[PDB]
Amino acid sequence: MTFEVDPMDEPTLLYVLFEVFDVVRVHRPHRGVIETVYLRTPFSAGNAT
Amino acid sequence: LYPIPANATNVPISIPSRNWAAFRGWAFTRLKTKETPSLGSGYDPYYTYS
Amino acid sequence: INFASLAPRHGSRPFMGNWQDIGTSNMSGGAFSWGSLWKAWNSSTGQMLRDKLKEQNFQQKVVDGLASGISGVVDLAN
Amino acid sequence: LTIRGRGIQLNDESVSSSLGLRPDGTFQIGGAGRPSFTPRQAILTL
Amino acid sequence: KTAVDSITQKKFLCDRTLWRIPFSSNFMSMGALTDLGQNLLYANSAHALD
Amino acid sequence: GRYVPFHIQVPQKFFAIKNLLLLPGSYTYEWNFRKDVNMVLQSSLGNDLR
Amino acid sequence: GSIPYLDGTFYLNHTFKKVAITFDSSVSWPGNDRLLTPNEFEIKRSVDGE
Amino acid sequence: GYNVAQCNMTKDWFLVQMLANYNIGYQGFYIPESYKDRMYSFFRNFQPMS
Amino acid sequence: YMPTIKEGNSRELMGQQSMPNRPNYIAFRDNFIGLMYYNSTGNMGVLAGQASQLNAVVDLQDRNTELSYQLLLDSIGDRTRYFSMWNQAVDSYDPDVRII
Amino acid sequence: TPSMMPQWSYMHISGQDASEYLSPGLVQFARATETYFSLNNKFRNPTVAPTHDVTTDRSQRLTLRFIPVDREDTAYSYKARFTLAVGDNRVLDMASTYF
Repeated sequence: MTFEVDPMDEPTLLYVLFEVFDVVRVHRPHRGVIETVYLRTPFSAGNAT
Repeated sequence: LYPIPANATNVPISIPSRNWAAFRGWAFTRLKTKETPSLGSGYDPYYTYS
Repeated sequence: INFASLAPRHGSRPFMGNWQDIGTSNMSGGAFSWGSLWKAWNSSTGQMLRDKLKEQNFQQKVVDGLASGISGVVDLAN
Repeated sequence: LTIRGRGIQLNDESVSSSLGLRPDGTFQIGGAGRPSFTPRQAILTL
Repeated sequence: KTAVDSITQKKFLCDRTLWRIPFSSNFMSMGALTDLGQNLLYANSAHALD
Repeated sequence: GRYVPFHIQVPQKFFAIKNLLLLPGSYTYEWNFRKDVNMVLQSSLGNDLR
Repeated sequence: GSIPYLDGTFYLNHTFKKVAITFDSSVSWPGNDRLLTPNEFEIKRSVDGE
Repeated sequence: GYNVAQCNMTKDWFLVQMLANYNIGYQGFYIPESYKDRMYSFFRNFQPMS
Repeated sequence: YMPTIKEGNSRELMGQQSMPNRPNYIAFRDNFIGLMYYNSTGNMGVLAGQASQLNAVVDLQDRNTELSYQLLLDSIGDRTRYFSMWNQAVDSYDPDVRII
Repeated sequence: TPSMMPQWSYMHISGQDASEYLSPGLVQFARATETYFSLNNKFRNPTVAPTHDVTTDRSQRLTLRFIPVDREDTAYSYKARFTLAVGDNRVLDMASTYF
C-alpha cells in the first residue's frame, strides 16, 4: 500500500487497522477446568507443533 | 502502526507474501507520535503527554 | 510403555544414557572430576600477560565431549 | 473403574479427551488441562 | 562521614561471544537438527521473517 | 626490525577440503592470495598502513 | 587492526537493547507466552528494572 | 625451503620429533593436548626465536 | 505584564496587570482507559482453573481492546448520556470552538 | 520419520549415522587403525532431536513469579511466606527456585 498525506512538522504514525476475524471459543468439560482456544484468520496467531 | 518522519508526504508500507483468507477490509487514521504510548511496553520514561 | 521416543536420536538409535548414573556423594570417599587444577613489583610484562591468559581458560582428559584430536595416544590426569 | 490407587481411589477414563483441538499454524490454545489417569499407561506405571 | 548522595549505575561486558537464539521449542540442545526445524508447519509452506 | 625477510606456512581452511582424504590420482590444486597490506597485516593502532 | 568479521574478537556486544522476532508479520516466534516478556527478548532493562 | 616454524629447524626433523612424541604429523600438525605434553616433552619446550 | 525587573517594591511596579491562569481539568479516562493493563503480554491478566494455573487469557500486542470497547459502547447503546459507575462519559469538543 | 526429505538422508542430515551407512568394512578398518591413521573425522553422524511428547504446545510460562502472601517484621529478623503453586501437567525442580 502507498499513502500520501499532507506534510506535518511533528512525527506521526499511520495506523492501519487490517480488519480481520478474531474469535475465541471457551470450553469446560469438568468442574474447575476452563479451556480456551483463540484464532485470527487473516493474520493467524502463534505457531506450534 | 507505521512511523512517518517530519515533513514527509509519502508513506510506503509492505506486507511480505502471506495468505489473505477471509480478509475483511482496511481501515486507517493518522495520529501524533508523542500522543500514543509505545505498544506493549510497561513504563515509558519519555511519554510526556497527558 | 517404551520411552525411547523421548530421547535424542543419534541416528536410527536412541541416545539412552547409562543406567548406572544416579548421584551419591558424602564427606569422604566421594570425589568428582574437574579438579581445582590452578604496580608489578616485577616488570617482565610478557610472561605475565601470558600467564593471565592461561589463568582464564582450561584443560584436562575426560573432557572428551566431542573429539580428542586426530592421531592418538591414551594419556593421564584421569 | 475406581481402583483404590493408593488410598484415595481414582477414577479411570481412556476416551475422556475433551479438547480435541491441537495448535497448528493457525490456532492458539490457551490454558487447559483435565488431569485424567490413562488406564494402561498411567496406572500401571504408577 | 562526608559522603555525597549516591546514584548507582550498572552495566555488563560480554566480549568475544556471540549471542544465540536456538530455534528450539525449549531453547535446549536436544539435537543438531532441532525439532522446530523439522516440524511439519515449516516443512512445506512459505514464510517471511521480520 | 623494520625490514624482515619471512618464511611461513599457511594451512588450508576451506571446510570441504580441510579434512578430505585424497585418493590416488593427479589433481590440479589452484588458489589465490592477497597482496594488500592492510588486510594481510595487523597493527596495534590499526593505522592505515597504505 | 583486529577484524571482528574474521578473527571473531567481538567487542561491541555490550550494546543491545532488545530483539523481537516475527513470522508472517503476524506471530512472535516464542509466542506461546514462554518468557517473562513473551513479546520479545530483552537483553537489558535500562532504568525501569521493576 | 627446508625450514619450518619460522626457525632454522628442518621440516624432516620437526616431523620426526612430533611423530615420536605424539604420533602427530601424518594428519596435519596441531598443538597436542596438554595431558601428553609433560614437562620433559618436546613441544612444551620448543621455543623459536628471531 | 511586569513593567520592570528591579526586585523589591518600587514606584514602577504599581502598574502591573494580572491575568488568570489557564483552565486545566484533570480526571480519569473515558472508561478508566489504561487503568487496567491490556494488550501487553508482559503484564497480562490471568484467569485459570486453580487446579491448573495455565491462564486462559492470551492477549496480543496487535489487539486494541480499549478502542474495541469504545466502539462497542458506541454501537450497542447511546453514548451522549453519562454513567458515573465507570466514568462513562465520552469526550467531545464544542462545535462552535472547533469550527468558527 | 515420515517427513524426512530424502536429500537430507543422502546428505547425511538425518537418518543412519556414520557407523551404520558405511560398509561394515570400513568400520572395522577404522576401529583398528585408530591409533595410527584416524579416520573418524571424515564422515558425519547425524543427530536428531525428538519431536513429540517433549514440549507443551499450549500457552505456558517458563519463569513463574510468586509474590509474598504475608510478611512479618521484627527488630532483628523478618519472615516471608509464599503460597507456592504447581498446577497439573507440570513439574518443579526446587533447585531453580531462589528468593
